Amino acid sequence: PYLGRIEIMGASRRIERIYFEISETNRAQWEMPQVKESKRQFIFDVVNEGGEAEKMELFVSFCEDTIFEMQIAAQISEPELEVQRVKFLNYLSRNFYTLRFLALFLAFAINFILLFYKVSDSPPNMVYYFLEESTGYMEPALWCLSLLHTLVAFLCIIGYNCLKVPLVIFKREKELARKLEFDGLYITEQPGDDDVKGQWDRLVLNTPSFPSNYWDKFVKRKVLDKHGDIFGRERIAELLGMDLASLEIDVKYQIWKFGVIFTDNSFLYLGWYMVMSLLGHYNNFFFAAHLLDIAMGVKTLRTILSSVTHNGKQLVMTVGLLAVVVYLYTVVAFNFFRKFYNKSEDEDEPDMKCDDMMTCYLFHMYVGVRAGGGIGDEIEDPAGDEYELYRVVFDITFFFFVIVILLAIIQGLIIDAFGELRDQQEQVKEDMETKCFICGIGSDYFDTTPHGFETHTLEEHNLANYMFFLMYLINKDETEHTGQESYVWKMYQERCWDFFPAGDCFRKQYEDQLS
Amino acid sequence: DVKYQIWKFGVIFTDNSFLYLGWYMVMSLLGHYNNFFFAAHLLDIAMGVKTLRTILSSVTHNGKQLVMTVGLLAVVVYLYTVVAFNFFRKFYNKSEDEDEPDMKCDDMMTCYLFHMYVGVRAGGGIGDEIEDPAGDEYELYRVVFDITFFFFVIVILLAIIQGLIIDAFGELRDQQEQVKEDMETKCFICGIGSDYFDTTPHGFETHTLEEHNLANYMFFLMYLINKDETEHTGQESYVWKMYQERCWDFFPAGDCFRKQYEDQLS
Ligand SMILES: Nc1ncnc2c1ncn2[C@@H]1O[C@H](CO)[C@@H](O)[C@H]1O
Ligand SMILES: Nc1ncnc2c1ncn2[C@@H]1O[C@H](CO)[C@@H](O)[C@H]1O
Ligand SMILES: [Zn+2]
Ligand SMILES: [Zn+2]
Repeated sequence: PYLGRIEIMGASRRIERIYFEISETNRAQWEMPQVKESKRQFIFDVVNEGGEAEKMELFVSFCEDTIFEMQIAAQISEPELEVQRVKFLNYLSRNFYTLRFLALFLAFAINFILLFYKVSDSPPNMVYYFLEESTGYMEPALWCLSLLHTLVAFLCIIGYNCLKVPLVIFKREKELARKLEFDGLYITEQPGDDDVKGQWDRLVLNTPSFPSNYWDKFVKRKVLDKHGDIFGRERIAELLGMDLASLEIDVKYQIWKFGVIFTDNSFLYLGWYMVMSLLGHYNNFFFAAHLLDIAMGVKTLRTILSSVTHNGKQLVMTVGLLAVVVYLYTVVAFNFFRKFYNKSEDEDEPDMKCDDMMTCYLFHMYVGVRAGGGIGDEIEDPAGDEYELYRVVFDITFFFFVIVILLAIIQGLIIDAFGELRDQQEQVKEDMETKCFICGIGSDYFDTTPHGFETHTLEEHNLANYMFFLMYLINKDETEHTGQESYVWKMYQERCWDFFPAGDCFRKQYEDQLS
Repeated sequence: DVKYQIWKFGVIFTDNSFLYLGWYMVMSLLGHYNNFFFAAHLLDIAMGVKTLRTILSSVTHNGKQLVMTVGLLAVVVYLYTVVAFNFFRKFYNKSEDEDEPDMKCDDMMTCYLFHMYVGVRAGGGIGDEIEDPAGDEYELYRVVFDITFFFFVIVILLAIIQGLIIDAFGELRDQQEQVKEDMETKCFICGIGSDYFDTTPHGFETHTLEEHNLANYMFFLMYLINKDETEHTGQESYVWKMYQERCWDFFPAGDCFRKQYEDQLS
């Protein structure tokens, strides 16, 4: 329950089993459903597209992100005016997803009332919009619901800022520190105005409080020691905003943080939500744009629309192909069959739909695509005409290429997206259940012993146990570290992932003595 | 035992098949009141014919996604209704009589019902059913409205349903083939693959029919249940005990008689 267990490739060039103590709070925060969902998403992504060379780097990054998430959750967990502010922000953070679902319900309730609007020239000749319902309570209900929806949108923004922004800032700072130390981006290379992220990150380097969310507070000293001899100690000190003379015994940071926040896509979406809610008080019918939130709210809707978005580039490109083909048909029509495009019953006033090239193209794109049999359903009958056979071929080819083939292509793209997503899911699951995540040894070897693979994955090579050991190392003092702990802590500090057992394990090393 | 009878009857009335048969009888009784109530017994073909049950399994495999995308269609049509009721109300006059106009979008709920009714069922969308926008100030806006309605609702939102049905067909086929492949490539009891047993000709067939037959295991289980505990022999009493404490460690897993005595047998 609390006894941890991992295996590492120790300094003795042999697999060594390490025992550590896990805490109940960390176990609960790891068993939390949101952390479980994040774990599932990470596993799916890495198994699907993450390569084997960078797999464990991605795993360690995910472990660090999870550790920071559980730290934030522990901070916000609830056991003068500053106490009120801290308590209120913690309440919004713990109930952020409840408020987001609450806002969705208020969007449906408002839009249901909006179905009772009526328009009339006379007041209840600029027209008048009013609610037509006999009960007499739905207008005050709509007013109260609109005010409540705006309030809930504001609370959702505040809760997001309190809850999810710290993780984004932490990830940005971690990536920047890694680039400074192990890459020398600004020290040696520097971006070329193509990396707007790097250009914006230039600001925070000189700030005294560059590492705030990231744990490593010694990053500036480490990069200074690593790059001083090569790039000038004085130059490095100037770039990093620190003075050497102080060691003989933040508006800029706020600007950079707010730039990252306003670049964040989820924050931009919530800001758009709030803006549209505010426009709702100007025109209640602007609350209909909050029904689009169902796609981002419902996981079922998100998965269903993933079929459309999987091949969206091909869908728009084949729409362009359809436009080109219809333009070619328009060229042929405007050059040869102009007489058949008279859409006027009145004989005195003809309405020629193909006497202008753009008019004919618009007519085609409008009616021919939406017609069941093509443009021949909408244009004049060619019976008993000189160009009867040519026009028949024209209509038949239009129907076959545009109505049949060019829409079967779209439907097949959607169906292929469905099938490909299903196959990706099944492939990820099969690989996960047939091969060990850490060492990569197949279940065939471990299955010689009954329940051998299950025991090995739950106990010997548990990725949860590896994350727990990582955070145990991070929490524990460097001086208090024991031998193996300091060894693996060092290889974590230089980002060397050779301590993870790959291709072998305790059983594969000591099978002769164990059995 | 009145309490036992009450509990038994509660379980019976909770049983789904018993509830279905009770509904069948109730509708048959209502048939004598109105013979046309006997039409509800034609729905029994789905539960009777295995072919029909398998065919309707394609619809029911993704039924949650089908109803959820129907709700998505409703939301999208509601958005189109909002846009129509706000901007293109003049095009929704469905009256040939000039003296009496029949405005289908002068009321919001009427316009939504009109959309849900005719626009979805129309071949080209709502533009097939509403007034022609030629020679109008909002001609291009209304053309974009109709084209987007046709593409999103008629094309994409029905291709989604058809693709869901087809994917259900394919997934059921793949599940069947996967189950069959696993069953014929691995032993049910011990889990050892057929590659080991196939060294001997017909080795896997002999092993599955004779050594590790699940039918034989069931027969032994019922033989133990029938036989007296006193009459049980040594191994029989041993396995009977581990059955009594629900311990399934007596089933051979990962090894068998051949894997144990291959050196002496061959
Ligand atoms: N190294 C691993 N650690 C944890 N689970 C693993 C590992 N390798 C495979 N799995 C699979 O992941 C699931 C539990 O996380 C199980 O299906 C298990 O077989
Ligand atoms: N342990 C088993 N007992 C019976 N049939 C098995 C077993 N393992 C696999 N099978 C397969 O089941 C079918 C017969 O029940 C055959 O295809 C056979 O190969
Ligand atoms: Zn392993
Ligand atoms: Zn067997």
